[PDB]
Amino acid sequence: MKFYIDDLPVLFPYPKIYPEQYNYMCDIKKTLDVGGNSILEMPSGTGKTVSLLSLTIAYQMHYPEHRKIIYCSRTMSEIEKALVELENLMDYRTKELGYQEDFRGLGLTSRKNLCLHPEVSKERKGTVVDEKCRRMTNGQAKRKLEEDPEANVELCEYHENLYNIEVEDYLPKGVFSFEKLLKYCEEKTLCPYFIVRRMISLCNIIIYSYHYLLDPKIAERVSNEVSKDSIVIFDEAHNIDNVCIESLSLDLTTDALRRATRGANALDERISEVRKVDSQKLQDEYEKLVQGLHSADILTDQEEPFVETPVLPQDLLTEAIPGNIRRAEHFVSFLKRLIEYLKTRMKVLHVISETPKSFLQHLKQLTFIERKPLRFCSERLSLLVRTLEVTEVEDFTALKDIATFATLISTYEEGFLLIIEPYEIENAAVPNPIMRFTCLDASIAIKPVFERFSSVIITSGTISPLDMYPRMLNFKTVLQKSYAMTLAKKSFLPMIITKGSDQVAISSRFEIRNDPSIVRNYGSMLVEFAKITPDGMVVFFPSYLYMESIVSMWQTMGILDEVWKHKLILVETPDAQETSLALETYRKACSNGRGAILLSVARGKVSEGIDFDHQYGRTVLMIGIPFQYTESRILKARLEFMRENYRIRENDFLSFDAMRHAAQCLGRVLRGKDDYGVMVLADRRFSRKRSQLPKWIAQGLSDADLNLSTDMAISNTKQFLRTMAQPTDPKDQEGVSVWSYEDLIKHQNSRK
Amino acid sequence: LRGEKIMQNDRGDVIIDRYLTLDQEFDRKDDDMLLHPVKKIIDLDGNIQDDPVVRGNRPDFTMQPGVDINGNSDGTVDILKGMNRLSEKMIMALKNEY
Amino acid sequence: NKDMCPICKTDRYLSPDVKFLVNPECYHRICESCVDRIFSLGPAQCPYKGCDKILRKNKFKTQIFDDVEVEKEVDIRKRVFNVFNKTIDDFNGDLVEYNKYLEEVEDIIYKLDHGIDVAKTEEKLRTYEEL
Amino acid sequence: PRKLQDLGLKPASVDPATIKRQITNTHMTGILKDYSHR
Ligand code: SF4
Ligand SMILES: [Zn+2]
Ligand SMILES: [Zn+2]
Repeated sequence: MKFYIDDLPVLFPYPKIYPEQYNYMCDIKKTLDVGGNSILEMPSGTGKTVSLLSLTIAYQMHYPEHRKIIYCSRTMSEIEKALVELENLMDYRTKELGYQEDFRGLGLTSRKNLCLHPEVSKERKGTVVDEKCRRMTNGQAKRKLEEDPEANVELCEYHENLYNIEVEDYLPKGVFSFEKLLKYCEEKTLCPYFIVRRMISLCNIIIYSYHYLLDPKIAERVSNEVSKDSIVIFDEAHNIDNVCIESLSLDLTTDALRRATRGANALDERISEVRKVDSQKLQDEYEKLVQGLHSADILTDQEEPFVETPVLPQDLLTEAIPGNIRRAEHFVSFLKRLIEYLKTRMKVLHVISETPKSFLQHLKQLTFIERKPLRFCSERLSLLVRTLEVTEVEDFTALKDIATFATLISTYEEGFLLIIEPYEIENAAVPNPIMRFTCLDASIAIKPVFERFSSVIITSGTISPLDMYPRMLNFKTVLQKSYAMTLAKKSFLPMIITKGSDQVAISSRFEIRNDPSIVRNYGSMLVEFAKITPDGMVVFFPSYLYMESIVSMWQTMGILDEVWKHKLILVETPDAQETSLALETYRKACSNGRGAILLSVARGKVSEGIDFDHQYGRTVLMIGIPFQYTESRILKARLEFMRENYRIRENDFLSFDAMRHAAQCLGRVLRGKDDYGVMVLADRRFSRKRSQLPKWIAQGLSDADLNLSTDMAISNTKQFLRTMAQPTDPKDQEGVSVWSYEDLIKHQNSRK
Repeated sequence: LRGEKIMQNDRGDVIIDRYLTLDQEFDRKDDDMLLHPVKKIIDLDGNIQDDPVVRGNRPDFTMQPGVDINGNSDGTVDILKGMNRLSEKMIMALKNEY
Repeated sequence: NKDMCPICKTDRYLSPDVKFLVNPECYHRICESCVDRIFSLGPAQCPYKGCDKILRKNKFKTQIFDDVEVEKEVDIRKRVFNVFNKTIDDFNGDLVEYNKYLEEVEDIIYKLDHGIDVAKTEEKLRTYEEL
Repeated sequence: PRKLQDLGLKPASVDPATIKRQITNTHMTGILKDYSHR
């Protein structure tokens, strides 16, 4: 349809529209017009991506500013979904407007997902792919080939072919999804990875993950290309704090330090070899360093620094190199003794928690390394590696971690904490000391985003409570509200089971994981629900270890045998590819009527973007509250930091952290208002957590379902499933849950 | 094959045990038989490869496969793959030449 | 051959109380038992095959880092910084002058460690400390 | 064994002293079986 807002014409790609979408669209426009940040929570059963793209894209095309749009997701899978939705809108707009307006939309991901090279795309890790692509695209091969054609160094045909054409002609006007982009590039032998990166500045809407916006290692390059007045959208940002924290975190192990020493020795040997034969390169680099130039000046735009910057760009010193690490040999000695200091600190016998300031003071005591040279460690190492002709960097890879540690610890002093534990795994014959550099304040990584950009929209399906996020992340919002879906007939049945058929309490507490009574009760619940669930049944466990243990007990007890009769069993695995294969098989079984049951982790890869709409998801079995591991040094330190700074109680945050993951999994079963399913939370502790659930889920949770039994819950599930199968009366939903064009005009007139 | 966790205490049979190594080869062959490119919509491999330079605190032992005192795998992951492999083979057999 | 005294070959397994010490002059590892028996009376030649530098028992100290080369760098650095000590304010904020000074003291350590010119460097250190 | 522990050497033995050594109706003469416990 094509309806009107106060002054903005927006073309919706569907003939019908939900009341929630119009209200959601109206609120977004007001936020953009008034400027500022907002937190909008909408039910997962109503089209959110289409509504966001429809209004935002219409907003830029109409207003003179023509503000660009920045869409941020949490995983690459969501990027493709948004792009497909993005393609849907433009196709509809092109048909309605009679012409294809000038519009460019691209997604941005890593080389691993966009490498068409037959030999470089067959790797099992993105780090190796980047190194090989850089070798063929750094420019050393091209320069060597130009000087001497006989050189055996190879190039990438896809990268070379781009130089023939101009940047503006890399792709035709329109929206190119990853599936479409690869097909188009393959037919013309071009590199999608370089096409998108060189084309970000020309895209009306650019879609990437949170890591490309929060992680300084890869954010700085992309952030420099995007505009400053563009619209920023945070989709599914209910776990944005975790992304922010991990952006400035590091872990060091005894093996890493041992490998670092080998790399340091190799660098010293290489420097000696270069000195004997080619000493002019060292002098040229030294002369530039004395002047005061940094990696940005020396390095060409075609090449990239060896060590990605680990700190935010605003925290990088703009002064010259301190001088202690100005020369190659002196820097190596500086680097070497730093590694030795780290090694001796790993021989502790008890957990030691220390602030960065204390660590620096002790370092300045045992050795004579000052704070300022450490801040330049990563910057200096990249220059040295660049000038040493290091075509193979397998040995020097370990030194990247050491350089990252030095810059991070010497840069930040507040909101960061260093943990040294003699036992990485408490259940180990021999101690395995580990050193963890942790970020406690999640607002540090997101602070630049909220200041650089004027308008930011934070939206998700299960972002509740909305007050905590402004508290946890230091920002203020013009408006924050949650919508309640106006569904004529209830489509989702949320229930809480506090005990089994025997009436014995059931919980997923780790200390009682190996309990015959609790395990059997959960297994009976799993079997009983599989009996009545028509097509698909998804089960989420608090942790992978709990799933591994409980599943094994079920196999011995014979519970899995009963499940095998009615549904195929697919289990999430640590290997990403195997889990993806399981999802394909799980979907195939549901489609063909064989029936399948998927066992996954509530905090795993499946829960972070994979949706089970319609037949795939009909019953969600939440086995316990997905609580974190309480006896963790990282979590305890963060809890204390939040308590002292933001006055957030430790118990409150723990409940909030677990509930958001439980709700996250709950909301991955509804796509439209015709989708239905049953959501069961199996734990005695969910009973008092009704107020903590999202508003649209709490509304559907009745008082009688606060504490149910396995037998009682099954009876309700059977009755609910039977009712949902009946033909819905159209008149019951003509203008109360779905609106036509005429109905929308009525709403506008009545409100005005 | 049934999914039971093999116990070293159990004596078993000498003749049949000779095929345990042979069955391992078939498992690798079956994995390749089932391995194929997956649609990017539900491609979990790309999600972890979206940023290849992510550096953060390692997950707790509760979020990792179980291990024993010696440090090697406890073996419970193998049965999970075995049941997963069984379902994949059964579904694949449906899409036969017929 | 990484946990035993090179001279008395007192393995740690049979002598868990064995403790190893190092001497700045030549940076050689010797167990405490050998130190007392050979140096209690007075200074004597180092008990090593190819080491003829005299040392005193009072000079022995425990090794901090597990790399002998870094120990030489740090101790030489400590000796140099005991004389060549300055701060940014000493040059009235002239970062260019401070950077040059840091290289000079850093270079002095490099030459002293590798003995490029021991005589001139040591003489250079001798004259500055009086100032 | 005690002497080795004093020197820090693990003793593969133990002191032997530590080892510790370790009515009506009688017309049913034998029909009644003693089902005392379950
Ligand atoms: S230029 Fe593109 S296709 Fe060639 S190796 Fe790099 S990422 Fe792969
Ligand atoms: Zn000795
Ligand atoms: Zn000696």
